[PDB]
Amino acid sequence: SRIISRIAQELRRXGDEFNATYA
Amino acid sequence: SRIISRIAQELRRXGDEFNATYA
Amino acid sequence: MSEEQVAQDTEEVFRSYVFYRHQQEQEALQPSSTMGQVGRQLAIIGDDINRRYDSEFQTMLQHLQPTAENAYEYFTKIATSLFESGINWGRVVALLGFGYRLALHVYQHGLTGFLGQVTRFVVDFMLHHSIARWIAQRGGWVAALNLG
Amino acid sequence: MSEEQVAQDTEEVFRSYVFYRHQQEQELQPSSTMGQVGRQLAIIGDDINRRYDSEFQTMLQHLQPTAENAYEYFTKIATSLFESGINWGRVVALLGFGYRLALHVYQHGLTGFLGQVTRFVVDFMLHHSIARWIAQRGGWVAALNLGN
Repeated sequence: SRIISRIAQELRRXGDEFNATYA
Repeated sequence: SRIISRIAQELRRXGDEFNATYA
Repeated sequence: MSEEQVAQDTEEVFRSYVFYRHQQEQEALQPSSTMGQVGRQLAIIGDDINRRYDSEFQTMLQHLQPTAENAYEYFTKIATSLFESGINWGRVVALLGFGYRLALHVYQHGLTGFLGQVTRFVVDFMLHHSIARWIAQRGGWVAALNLG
Repeated sequence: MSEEQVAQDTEEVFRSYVFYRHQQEQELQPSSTMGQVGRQLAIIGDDINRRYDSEFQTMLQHLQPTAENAYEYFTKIATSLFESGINWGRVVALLGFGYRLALHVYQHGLTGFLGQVTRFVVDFMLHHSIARWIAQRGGWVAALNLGN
């Protein structure tokens, strides 16, 4: 769908995966 | 300026070497 | 810590992050400060993660087509949506990477745009300085195909 | 042929030159003759452009060309380049100068915009409690223990 919304989403799993394997 | 003339000089040594081994 | 002191150190953490992030992209010493070490630790720790998301962000960001004149509104919307459903250390790093990738796509748009400015420089100079007539009198551009 | 036709083909010869030179810088067959010319000129002098890489990269950084002064400097350098003669090598040199000039102009642009994005991150973390979130957890230095 919207590009702005899709980029923010891929930043979330971005960080959440990072946060899951390092925090 | 001197940097303008210096750059232009290296370009001429630039091309003349190129022109010497290919033209 | 104080919330003011964190903002002042962020400028130093982001610059180092962009540096060591770029350096490990190019290639693929120890920082002289703590914030420089933080930005470096965060860039190397998730190198494998940023690569698996590399093809995705390269395509999506070129879809957004951010320029210097609309980069702030896109950063505010995307950053806001990033932290709307929670804040963790991973999403902080993601904000750093977004600033890194966003700056890259902005000045790929600028170079490609300026490479058209320089193209008009060369065309007009060769026209008004007999360079084109010099090549035209020697058989056109195709003549250079026999060099080498 | 006429110099008018040569000027029209130069735009396509320079675009291909910048393309195939960059491709060999970092790391088929063109779909026309002019695209092949720009390619022939880029590969023929790769070793020459490499030996002049450190010198032109340093001198052009000295010039510090921007988008607002790139034309004045391009006209002066191109004129001085062809003042003492025109040969095929100096024509190729004009193409490389446009190539390097566009690169150095947006090396100035990236670093300049990397400060705009930096102000984006700092202000967003400040006005969106991200700074307070990290401040309440021990400052930026706390992130140094991620990764162990």
